[PDB]
Amino acid sequence: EALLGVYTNVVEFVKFLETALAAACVNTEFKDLRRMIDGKIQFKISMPT
Amino acid sequence: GDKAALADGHDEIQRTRIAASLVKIGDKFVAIESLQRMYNETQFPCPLNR
Repeated sequence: EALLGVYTNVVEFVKFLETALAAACVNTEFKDLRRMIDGKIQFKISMPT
Repeated sequence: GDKAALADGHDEIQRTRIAASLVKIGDKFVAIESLQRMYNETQFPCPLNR
């Protein structure tokens, strides 16, 4: 006698671009980030008097 | 007639379009400007803070 069961699905959630939290961050997809060692940003702030 | 002789300049100077904020107080129009941007970008103390 072949028996069947009832399974309920995993409740999915809104992806990251469709949440409004991404108004606070700037999203880029860097494909190979496991090869990166470091990353830097260099500001140069000139000042008037 | 004296007014043309009283001010050589500020008659017949080319007019322009100046961006500033205004305010209305009674029968008088007053402009409002706060100068902290020209003192906090050069990091001197502001003279309006007494």
